[PDB]
Amino acid sequence: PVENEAVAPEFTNRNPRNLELLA
Amino acid sequence: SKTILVKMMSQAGTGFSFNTKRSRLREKLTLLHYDPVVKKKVLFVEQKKIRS
Amino acid sequence: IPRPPKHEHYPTPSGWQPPRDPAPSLPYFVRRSRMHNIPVYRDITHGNRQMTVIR
Amino acid sequence: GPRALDLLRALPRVSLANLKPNPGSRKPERRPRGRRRGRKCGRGHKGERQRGTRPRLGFEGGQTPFYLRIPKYGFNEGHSFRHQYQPLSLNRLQYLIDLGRVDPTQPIDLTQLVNGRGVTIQPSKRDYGVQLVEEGADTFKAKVNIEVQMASELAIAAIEKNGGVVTTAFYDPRSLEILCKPVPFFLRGQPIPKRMLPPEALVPYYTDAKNRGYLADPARFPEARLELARKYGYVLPDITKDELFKMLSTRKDPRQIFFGLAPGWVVNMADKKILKPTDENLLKYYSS
Amino acid sequence: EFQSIYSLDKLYPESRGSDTAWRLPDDAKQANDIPVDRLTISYCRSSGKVNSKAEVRFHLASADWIAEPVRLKLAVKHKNRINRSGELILTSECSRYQFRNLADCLQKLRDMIAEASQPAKEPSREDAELRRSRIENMNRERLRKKRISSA
Amino acid sequence: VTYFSSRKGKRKTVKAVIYRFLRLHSGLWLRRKAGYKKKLWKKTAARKRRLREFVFCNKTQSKLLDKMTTSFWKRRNWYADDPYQKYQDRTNLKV
Amino acid sequence: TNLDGHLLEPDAEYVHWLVTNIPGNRVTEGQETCPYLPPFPARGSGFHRFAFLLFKQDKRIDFSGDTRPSPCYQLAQRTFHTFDFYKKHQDAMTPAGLAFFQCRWDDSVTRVFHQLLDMREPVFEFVRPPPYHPKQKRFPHRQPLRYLDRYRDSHEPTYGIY
Amino acid sequence: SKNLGGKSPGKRFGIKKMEGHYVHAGNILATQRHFRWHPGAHVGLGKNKCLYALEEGVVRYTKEVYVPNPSNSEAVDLVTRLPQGAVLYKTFVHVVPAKPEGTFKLVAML
RNA sequence: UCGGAGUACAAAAAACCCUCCGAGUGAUUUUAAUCUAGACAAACCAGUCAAAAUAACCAUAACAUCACUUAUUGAUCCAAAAU
Ligand SMILES: [Mg+2]
Ligand SMILES: [Mg+2]
Ligand SMILES: [Mg+2]
Ligand SMILES: [Mg+2]
Ligand SMILES: [Mg+2]
Ligand SMILES: [Mg+2]
Ligand SMILES: [Mg+2]
Ligand SMILES: [Mg+2]
Ligand SMILES: [Mg+2]
Ligand SMILES: [Mg+2]
Ligand SMILES: [Mg+2]
Ligand SMILES: [Mg+2]
Ligand SMILES: [Mg+2]
Repeated sequence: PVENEAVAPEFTNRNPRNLELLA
Repeated sequence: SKTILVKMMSQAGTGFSFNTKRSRLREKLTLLHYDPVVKKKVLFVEQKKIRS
Repeated sequence: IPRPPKHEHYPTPSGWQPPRDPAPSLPYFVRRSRMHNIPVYRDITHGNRQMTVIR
Repeated sequence: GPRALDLLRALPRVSLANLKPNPGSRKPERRPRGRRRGRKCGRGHKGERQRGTRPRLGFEGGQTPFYLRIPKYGFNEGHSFRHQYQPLSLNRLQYLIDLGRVDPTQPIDLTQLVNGRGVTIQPSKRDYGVQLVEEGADTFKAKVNIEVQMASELAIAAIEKNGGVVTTAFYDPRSLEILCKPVPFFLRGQPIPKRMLPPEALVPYYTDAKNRGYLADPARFPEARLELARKYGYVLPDITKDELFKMLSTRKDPRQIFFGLAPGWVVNMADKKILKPTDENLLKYYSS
Repeated sequence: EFQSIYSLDKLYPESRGSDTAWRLPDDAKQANDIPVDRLTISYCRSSGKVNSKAEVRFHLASADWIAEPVRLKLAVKHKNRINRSGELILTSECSRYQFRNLADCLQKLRDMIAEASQPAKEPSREDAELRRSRIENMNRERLRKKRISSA
Repeated sequence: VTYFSSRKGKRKTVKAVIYRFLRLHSGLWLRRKAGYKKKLWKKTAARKRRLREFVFCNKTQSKLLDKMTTSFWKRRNWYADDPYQKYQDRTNLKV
Repeated sequence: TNLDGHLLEPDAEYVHWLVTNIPGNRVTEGQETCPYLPPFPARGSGFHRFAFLLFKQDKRIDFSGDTRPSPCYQLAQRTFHTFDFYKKHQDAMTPAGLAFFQCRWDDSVTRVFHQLLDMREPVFEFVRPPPYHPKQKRFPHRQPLRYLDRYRDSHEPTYGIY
Repeated sequence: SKNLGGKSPGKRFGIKKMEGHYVHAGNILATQRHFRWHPGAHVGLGKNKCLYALEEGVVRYTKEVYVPNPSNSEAVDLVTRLPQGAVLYKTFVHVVPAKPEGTFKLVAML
């Protein structure tokens, strides 16, 4: 298949402001 | 200083009564309550006297 | 109890499946139920002892 | 196989002199005799317990009982008059059809279900028949002329998808007993009675085409079937041009209990004959 | 053959034949909306919660049973649920029965078709979660308002 | 409780239990909180809600009520539009 | 550098625009090692960070391992580690400039995923842990009738044998 | 005789969850008659001075400075009468959250 | 019968015809809702807290407050209202 198609469904966002901005 | 128990009926049309304590030496009571039928602040007036 | 009708495709929509025409060469035979079902059941004892019974 | 039979050859004769029950099958009784089981014999010291004068179960020693301090609320109020309907899964119906208990080639009735042992109806326990549930509607692949008392909307949709006929009818307790056990009724020696109409609480249910009521207007059946098919996204089968259209469209009169038989007939099973009344008053009463 | 006073024929004399209830009134419904035969329906029975994922896929561009403005409105509004191949996809997960799941998918499809067909859509927007977005856009264009030529 | 009746020789049941209790087929007994209609003007809204809520019974009370009632009240009932038909059975009980 | 948004490796980062050997201020004159790629944050996970790192160098650094091809549309090739980059070229460059912005998904990210990256747009969501419930009791004492609904798998009626 | 009414059961006013105990949301950490333990992070205060955890985590107890509400006249008077170098200290109970707020899970590729 | 302090010095509980205070409610307006996780306490009956979500008020609170605030209260059944 496509080499870039890999997803790793456990996505981790390391941004400390991510949840603060998502409220 | 004896109080009184009075049943108030809503004036929003729907039949909804609640009991409250009032002083005997007071006039006919009239307050603002919450009517669950219409979910709004409704004027309630004293309708009946139940307990002394 | 009537014998089950023959179907053109197995397993049946209800999941029932008849036994093989020749018996297996194993030295044991699990006879079918009178309703033509496998005699494997579950049993409960004391309210927490769970068991499986092959008859 | 049964090696016990070959083992029995060496063993002596099996007679009444050598018989033993299974171990643990009969727990031995114990009597208040001896040093251990005597001396108050498991009753205790003085009081009411040793003299056998205890109060009743609900008594708590003069305290207001738990089963009496709880306020009365209607939980079983009118329980003996609520209508009860034995559920019949589409999965169970398919299982019966596959195993041959009921034949789809004939109109399926409560009598047929009882004969095939798929359901058990106890009219004395206020059962009013069989209702249809949708617990196995995904894998239902049979075309039958089902005849129940209540039917779920999804069960009706599942049956119409395969191309059957669902009809919900009412049975008063007497006719329900007769349907469940026709042979005892035929040995009872009484004429077949008329089928009582449903009460006012059940008339709307049985006069609506959405529930496939047996008293409903047949002109509104195709509209309801089309609405059902459009809701559940399946094509409505061409039932009219089917080979078994007669079997699919066979129906019972609202005053009729059995198929073919009529109220007032006496089934003499010993001589294999049917006696039909001819009096004008009797015929009017039975057909009214 | 037995007939009684409460029989269906006597109750409703307009329809007396035994085959009047099994007709197909094709004239009553001639629009023939939602051609289910032209929709790709797939089932996934996930058990271990026990539920039947129902997926309904259909090419929005090739769907000729709805008008061009309706197709354009679905393309504009529901682009979040449109595959890269142009296949609009509908999801149902609520009920354990694939019948009910397909019914939910078809109801969502009908609702979208009606919403795009009605011209009186005022595009009303919620305010509980939109005030934050409005404030953020306000403060972002407050910085964007710089006017210097480039490129 | 009459363990042996004088007419039929059967076991009788006390009607108070069935008048103020409900038994689910799983064995649980459902009851109303005592005092839920008494002096509602004197009680807080939270207390009134707690009194209005239905409550269960523990093992001792359940066994007592089972002793008082007969086998007709422990049967499986299929009522028309039964409010408690969903609660008649117990699911995911790991014991 | 795209700090957050790598689909596979949590500890890795993406490249978007690498220009090297910039003479003074004229960045356009300097050679570009990595062609510019527009931000492509996933639809579910929002507010990614993109950092502009500026390094001042004394010598003219020349390399071949960090060079990217002309298309440079492969996420496998666009995998970066600023720590490794600075460890490799630590002697010459020194960081002196910083410019970072937050970025969330919009209507152009799907076009970037489809036309440029040639893939299917991934969609995420912020799921929450299931509510905690104690071990179910055989006889729940004084519990509401809704106690049995806390341990129900589905709100459907199952008829086991009927 | 002359003394009456002295009998009354204890109210069980005490501490329910100690330091290091893993609590869930809504668990009553400690109940009290007067303010002995003050709530801190992720610990809510009921109408009857009881302390309940608001998040699932680990209970901790700390000694921290006490800045009262400026509308509290009694505490403000106490503060304004405190000497120059004096700072009030109180025992606060905290809940340190353990599980993350949530997770980003892939649902579908569109 | 209910509550506070000591007995019972530091988690909880703990008795006496032990030593002392009290309660069987007042005043005022902010007239204080529904539904539901998880908990305290408890032989049972009863008593207590409470996150999230809902309709009305600031579009930033609603736990009614004070009198040591803790006690100011009574189960079923049965009778009455307007349910
Ligand atoms: Mg058994
Ligand atoms: Mg013995
Ligand atoms: Mg004996
Ligand atoms: Mg002995
Ligand atoms: Mg002796
Ligand atoms: Mg004694
Ligand atoms: Mg003796
Ligand atoms: Mg007494
Ligand atoms: Mg039965
Ligand atoms: Mg004391
Ligand atoms: Mg005591
Ligand atoms: Mg405890
Ligand atoms: Mg809240």
